[PDB]
Amino acid sequence: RVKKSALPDKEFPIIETEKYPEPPILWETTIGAPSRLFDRSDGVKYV
Amino acid sequence: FFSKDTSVALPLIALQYHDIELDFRFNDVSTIQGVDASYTPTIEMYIDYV
Amino acid sequence: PNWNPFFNRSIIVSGNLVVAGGVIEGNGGGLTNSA
Amino acid sequence: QSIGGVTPAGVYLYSFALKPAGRQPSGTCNFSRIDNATLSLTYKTCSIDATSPAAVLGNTETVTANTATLLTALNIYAKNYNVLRIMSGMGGLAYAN
Amino acid sequence: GNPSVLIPRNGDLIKSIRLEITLKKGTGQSFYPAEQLISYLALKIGGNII
Amino acid sequence: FRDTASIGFSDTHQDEKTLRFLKKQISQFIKHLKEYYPNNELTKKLVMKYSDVQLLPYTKGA
Amino acid sequence: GAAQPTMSVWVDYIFLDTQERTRFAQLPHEYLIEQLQFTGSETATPSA
Amino acid sequence: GALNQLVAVGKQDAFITGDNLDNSVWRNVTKKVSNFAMESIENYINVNPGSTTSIVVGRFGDLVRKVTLEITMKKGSTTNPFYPSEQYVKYAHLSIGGQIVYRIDDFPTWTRVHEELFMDPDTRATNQRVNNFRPEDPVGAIRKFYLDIPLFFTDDASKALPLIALQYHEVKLDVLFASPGDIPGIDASYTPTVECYIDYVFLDTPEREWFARNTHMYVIEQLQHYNNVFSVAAVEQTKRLNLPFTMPTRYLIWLLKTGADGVYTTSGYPFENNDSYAAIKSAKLQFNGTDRFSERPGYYFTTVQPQDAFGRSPSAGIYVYSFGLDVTGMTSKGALNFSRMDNATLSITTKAATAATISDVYNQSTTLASAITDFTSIAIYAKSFNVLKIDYGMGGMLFAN
Amino acid sequence: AGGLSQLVAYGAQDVYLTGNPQITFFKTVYRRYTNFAIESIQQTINGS
Amino acid sequence: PLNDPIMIRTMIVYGNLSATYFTGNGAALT
Repeated sequence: RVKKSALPDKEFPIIETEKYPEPPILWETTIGAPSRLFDRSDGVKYV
Repeated sequence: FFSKDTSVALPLIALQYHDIELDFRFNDVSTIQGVDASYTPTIEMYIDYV
Repeated sequence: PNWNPFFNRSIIVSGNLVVAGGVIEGNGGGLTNSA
Repeated sequence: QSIGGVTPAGVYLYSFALKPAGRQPSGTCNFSRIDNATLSLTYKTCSIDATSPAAVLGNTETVTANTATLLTALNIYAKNYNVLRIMSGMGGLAYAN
Repeated sequence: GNPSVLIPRNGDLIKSIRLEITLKKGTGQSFYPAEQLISYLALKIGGNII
Repeated sequence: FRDTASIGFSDTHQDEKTLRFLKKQISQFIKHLKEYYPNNELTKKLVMKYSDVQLLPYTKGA
Repeated sequence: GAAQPTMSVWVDYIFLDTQERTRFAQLPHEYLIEQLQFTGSETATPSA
Repeated sequence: GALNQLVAVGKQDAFITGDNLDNSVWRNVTKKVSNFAMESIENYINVNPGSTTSIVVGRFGDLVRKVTLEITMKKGSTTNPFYPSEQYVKYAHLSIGGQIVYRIDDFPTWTRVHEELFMDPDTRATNQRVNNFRPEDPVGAIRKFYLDIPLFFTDDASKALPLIALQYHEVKLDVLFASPGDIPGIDASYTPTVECYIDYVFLDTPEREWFARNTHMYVIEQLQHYNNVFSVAAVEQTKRLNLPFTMPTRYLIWLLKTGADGVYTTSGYPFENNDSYAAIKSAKLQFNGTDRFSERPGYYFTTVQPQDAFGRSPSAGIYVYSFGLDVTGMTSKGALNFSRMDNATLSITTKAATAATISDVYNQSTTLASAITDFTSIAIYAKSFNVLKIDYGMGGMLFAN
Repeated sequence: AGGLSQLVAYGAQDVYLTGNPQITFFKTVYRRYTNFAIESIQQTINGS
Repeated sequence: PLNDPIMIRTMIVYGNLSATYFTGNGAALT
């Protein structure tokens, strides 16, 4: 039995041991393109 | 813990293999010393997504 | 802790003042309290 | 003309399609290219006493029963096309709005 | 028994969760009912309480 | 919730045919008394009796 | 006046140490398990 | 749903959307500070028989931030006291190396101003909870009050007294307690017990060594006090008061008092927000004979200047004008240098002391209660800048005053 | 006015509906059939 | 704020009180 100050307080590395057979994919989602706004730039200035 | 500050919002997209579960418990409505009624409260949760 | 305890002085009321329980004071006022 | 069925009173249809009940596209109104669309309604005069059959069953198309003023909710439904694109286990609608 | 929620993937980050409770007045005069109807709340990541 | 990578369909590993399963296996080996064969050639019996797979790479860019 | 029951299901979870959970996640497994089969039927027995 | 907000974008958004670099509000850019410890080490106080007692800050740590002066007293009357902990303290002079560097003169007056000007409803109400005791408690009840002395280094930890860097001399403050039996009105022939608890910060060796060895220069505030006699009559009298102040200041506060109690208005009560009980009709500041602005009404100084300077307005009788645009933060943003201008003047016009029974027959805008004739003095406070240099174990002021 | 207000309302969403048409609904070509005729002829019934 | 003047279970006031109307039981002086 060792005094508290010398005990580990690091917990189990559950992130590193799982080893999922299929590595991560970027969870992209979409509501499509707002096509009613095509060829309607708001960057056009008066001259 | 993540609602204290915008910036430490839960990076749900970054947690692709296991999900986030919030468990909690309710008192019978009658428990409150000043309880108002034997009325089943409607209880519904909203989550703010970024 | 604010407004839930009592007051210092000089409460001005633009409306009614309603109590349940009892009121501990007495003075001239409306039509009664003067006979 | 459009579906070949019986629509009860108080339900109205205007189609842009030859066969709106079908799946094969047969004519559409693309409201993503219309800046301003309105539906203009004209209401009947609700002067007939609902409790008197002599008037409820005895009048013209321009009038209806006084209890009709309770039909205050206007529900306008639009049915359109979109494209659902699915690739590599993920998908979503091709066009927004 | 003990309720819980799974957070659905309706966005990239979770910034806040709040719970909507609807109930009635019945002369009792109670303080913060919304809080006193709940006895326990925890959040766990992958079954691990944090 | 967990971006669950496989379909997890009821037909993942199971074989639901019938005892016709054995008729096919009989045709691969013996005339009629099939009873003794798996006790002598179990290795071939096990290798030739299970299912196959397909590859879905599900790549990610950056 | 009979009360409705309150129900809860307890599940015993095993946490494995470092080498075995790492291996379990990656290696194939075979378990020998037991099924229960059942269909109902009916009887008829005379008194005499 | 909300994703529509991100697709329906264009050039107009270019002025609010950031670059691809980590300037977003998420993916937090974590800041970290070194490890430290803090301790509240009690200070012994020498006997205070209605006289000065010296509180000496010993080297029991590296930095000291705040001084808590605790007084235990009992109520001797049915009158509810008004900040009895601050009324008991009459002044506190802070010296470094034997040189006086900060003074709080007419102490209950400055701290009531300080509390109304600087403390928010929760901090203000709390400061009252540890200094006032006003339930209808019996006479003779004993309570301890916890009064924080508003010294220049208490507002932000980073300006805490760099004591580890002052190896050749100490720092002390002389606190005097004039009397329990004069103004509080709650005396019970009881000598209050006074204790002082101060904090220390302890830093680890990397910063402790750097800090104790390197030269430091702290920009600090100093409090300057002036008072004069300020009577008010039944006619609109004026006063032209010299302002004997030095050094750049961020603001100045002046108030009229009945120096018998903590009351700055004719109401006879604290915290009156009705200008009908306040004397000043208008005022202007003047420097070397030239006017800084057109005369503004008295109410302007009690309710408008405070909005830009503090985000908080005191009760009537307390008048403030600022020179900077922020007077509570640490960064100096505008100040007027009273050491370069030779003649600083405060010009006050008062209202006529002709009114009575104010709730019924108060005149319109040029009068106040005649009870103002019982006012005796005006006090003026200002916060000036100076520099505390610490070099080779000795500290002091660059600009002597 | 009229249908023209809908016809000109051509957008990106229509490439999946009208772009590169294969058909029209107003020019039907019917397929020709082998010439045949239908006749009703009565049969007899054996037995009572 | 000073716009929901509703109290529960306690009250005492030092100074005078001013109001339009009133209600409650009576244990009053004079």
